[PDB]
Amino acid sequence: ETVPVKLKPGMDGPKVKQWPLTEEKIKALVEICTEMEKEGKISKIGPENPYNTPVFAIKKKDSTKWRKLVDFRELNKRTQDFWGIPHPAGLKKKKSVTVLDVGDAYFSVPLDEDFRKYTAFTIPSINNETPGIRYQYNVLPQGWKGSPAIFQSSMTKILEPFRKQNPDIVIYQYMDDLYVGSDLEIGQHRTKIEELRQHLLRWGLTYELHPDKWTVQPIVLPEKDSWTVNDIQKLVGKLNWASQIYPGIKVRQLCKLLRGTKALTEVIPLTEEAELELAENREILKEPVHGVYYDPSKDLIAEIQKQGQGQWTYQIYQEPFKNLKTGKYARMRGAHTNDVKQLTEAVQKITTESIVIWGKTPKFKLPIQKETWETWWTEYWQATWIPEWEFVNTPPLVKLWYQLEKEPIVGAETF
Amino acid sequence: PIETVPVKLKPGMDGPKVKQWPLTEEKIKALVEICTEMEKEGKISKIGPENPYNTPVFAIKKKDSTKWRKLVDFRELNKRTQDFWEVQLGIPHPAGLKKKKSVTVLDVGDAYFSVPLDEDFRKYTAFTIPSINNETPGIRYQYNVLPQGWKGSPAIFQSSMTKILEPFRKQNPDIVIYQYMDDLYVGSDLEIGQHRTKIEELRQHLLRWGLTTPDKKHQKEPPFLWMGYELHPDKWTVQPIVLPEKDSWTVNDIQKLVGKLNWASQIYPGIKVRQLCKLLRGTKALTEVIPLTEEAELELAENREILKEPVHGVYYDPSKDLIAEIQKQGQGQWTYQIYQEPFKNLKTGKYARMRGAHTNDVKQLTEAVQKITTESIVIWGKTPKFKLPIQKETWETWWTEYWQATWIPEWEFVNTPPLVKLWYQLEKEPIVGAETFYVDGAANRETKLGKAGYVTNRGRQKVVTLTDTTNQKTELQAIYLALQDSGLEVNIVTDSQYALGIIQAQPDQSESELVNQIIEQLIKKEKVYLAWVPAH
Ligand SMILES: CC1=C(C(=O)Nc2ccc(Cl)c(C(=O)OC(C)C)c2)SCCO1
Repeated sequence: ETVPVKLKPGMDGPKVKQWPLTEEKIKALVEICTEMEKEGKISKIGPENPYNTPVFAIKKKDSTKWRKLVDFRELNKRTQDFWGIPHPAGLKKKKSVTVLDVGDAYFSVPLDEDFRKYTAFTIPSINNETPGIRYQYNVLPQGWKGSPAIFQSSMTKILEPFRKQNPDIVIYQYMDDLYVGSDLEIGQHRTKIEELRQHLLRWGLTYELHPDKWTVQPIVLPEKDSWTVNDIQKLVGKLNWASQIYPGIKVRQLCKLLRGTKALTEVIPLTEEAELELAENREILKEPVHGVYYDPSKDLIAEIQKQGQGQWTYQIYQEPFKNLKTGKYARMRGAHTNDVKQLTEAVQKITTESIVIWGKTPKFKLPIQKETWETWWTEYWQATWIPEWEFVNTPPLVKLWYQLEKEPIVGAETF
Repeated sequence: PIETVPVKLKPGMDGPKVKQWPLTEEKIKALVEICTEMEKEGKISKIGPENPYNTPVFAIKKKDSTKWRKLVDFRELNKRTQDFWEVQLGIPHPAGLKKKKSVTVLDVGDAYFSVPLDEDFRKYTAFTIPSINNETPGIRYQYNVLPQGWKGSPAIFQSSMTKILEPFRKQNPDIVIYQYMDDLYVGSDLEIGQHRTKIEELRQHLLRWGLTTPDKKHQKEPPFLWMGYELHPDKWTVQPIVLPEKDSWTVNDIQKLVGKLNWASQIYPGIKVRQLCKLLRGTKALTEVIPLTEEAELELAENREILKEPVHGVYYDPSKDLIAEIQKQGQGQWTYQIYQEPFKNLKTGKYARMRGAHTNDVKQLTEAVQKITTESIVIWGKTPKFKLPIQKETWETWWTEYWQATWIPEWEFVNTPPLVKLWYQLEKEPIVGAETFYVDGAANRETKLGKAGYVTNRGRQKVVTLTDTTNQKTELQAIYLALQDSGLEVNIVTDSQYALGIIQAQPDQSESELVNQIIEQLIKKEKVYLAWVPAH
């Protein structure tokens, strides 16, 4: 049957414009759509339906098969609340997690007839020689929040049998995804996961994370045989900024060593007073600031800064300077000449963790131009979900600071 | 016999109830005539007292026959009608169309009046033919089809057409049909006979659905006018644009002119309006007559010459490469032209001098590239391979170190000066040997009086008092002088947060003349090392 879904009081349906797509892309979407139409999942619609939602094709890893993806971000935000599952804190303390796209089961369930208009989407034609191919959903659409929700009963239902068979494992459902965390070693782990898939396949369905390795990393200060006027200068600026976080940090003694109009390259002998001040700071920095706890009733935020050479840094927080986590990202083999790719890849990676840890997506502040992003992000996207974002200008200091984060001695030795 | 579309009011508003404008026995008698005809064609229907809605009808005589025609002012009804999905606002672009053996345009003229109205909504389209100076009840009617001027009509007509064509299209894949307004543009690669034959079949098909099609008199023939373009199935040509020679130019004349010129700037290489724009300075009225300077008269003459050149073009062939070449036409301006085969261009164009707050060339090149890319994806659904007047080394060095993410698709270098390059590069580390300038500027933001100066490790010093300045300005001027009075290598320190910006961004253009100056000085130095330090 169909449960009566509605829009939040006074909300109207999305009417978002279809961004232009690639030919390759339009071909696949058409293909896809005809099939679904045939399968009865979607129907062509009339002009009396003024709504719209963007759409696009992504790549299902390992296959040439293009995956259909819709931008339900607006609909989701306009869809009423169902007053999801409580986040299993244990998940983050698991040795290895794996994700699965269980969005496929949604088709099985019908969508309330009165809500379908709001599912209106469109297939564009190159050079707009042809009008858009309008459709609307008849079933549960993937990437829509209401789907995993309506599908809960059935979901949990099919799940139990495995959960009991293996109670040491934790399963979490976010949108179209399923993240499974266990403390079993790689093989026994994946075998058990496949065992899960088989289990899921007898109905109709179808990343290797390691949360416990997600170390909280500190800020390491430079150490030198000798220090120059400039060296110190840079150092002072950084710590002076740093004081907004750890108010115990002090640069007074150092600032006295900066008294005098000397050559930037000239060496300054460190006073013991200044030297203590430095060690006191190293001590403060040695650990994350106190009193920081995650607020479930507050928007989660994620900022990123392009560090260069394929390197990047991020800070998830809810209050400025009050970070829940900070980390870095190195470009993945192959992305060497593409900035957008490395970026999208990161946004995804961060987002996954955000889900894994607090069970939601952060809101991104991206060090990139809107036009650059919009024009090429889809090309490298891979997640069923799409997080919220804003484009920003990176304050030079913030970057400089986090650039100071500590890295391994040698690294995670993969013998 | 076509399925009506379900139409509703807004949000719960009400149908229009505007009163009928008073007309003369003459204007009335004409409307009475046309409406009896429409009544019989089945387009409208006489109603009675059961209708409070109404729209004003009017009587105008057109040129074609000077014959009395009619018009119904739907403005209100329209503002009360629900919203529909956007009608095709993105029209095809000539450069994107493909070349065809033949192309025919069919005119589904008053097809608006061919599609049935949603029987329910019909009462809202009610209007009234007045009586001789408000005598007893005038004649009442309502539409039963898509009204000329009514809000829904366009999107509806379009859809209707789309279904009706689905069959035909499915049957002959090798036939392309374009819908625009009341025009069907059918082309092919078939033999003209086969083609003309299929045209007929298609027509007949329409006929089945009541879709009356052309009379040889109204028949349009190639080439076709697609806003600024004349299209022949073999190729396109840009319409010969005319600049009138006069001895009296109003501001209007100059603006309109500048406009037309600007449009041509996309196609024709060489156009300029600098001296023309200049004439607009301090204008007091549109009807104001501004005499052309010698320079104005000159460029106007050069332009007439260029405009008398036949710009002809090529269509899109999906089997060949899509190529885009760019030229930096002076600072902030970029020219591009997309061709698959040398000298045979599909599209060309240039992007205006984007007067921003502060950037650089490489960034600007990038932004041009993207604008282009976007256009391409819409036009051909493919991005063109790029030929760029910048070295791959310049690219690598800039991008790999910039604070903001950026990217240029698959591209290739083409040495067509001027080439874009980095005007300077702030040092990575302070310079050993070079002098150090500890700069500083302070101004009272309220008295706008300030001073700026420096003290070097070498002994040199200076201060300069400034009136009608700002603190930001001073800080900068400090830096300016620093560069001015320094040799080829300079180490400058400052607490100006903005300079931090310049360290990160290293712009080579800015909205601020001052900054610009500094840039000039920067570019001039053999080496410069900026270092920022917290103030106070
Ligand atoms: C011939 C053809 C198509 C085409 O790709 N080229 C193409 C080539 C020349 C013309 Cl004149 C047209 C045409 O229909 O004119 C438009 C600009 C109004 C289209 S698509 C629609 C059907 O016909």
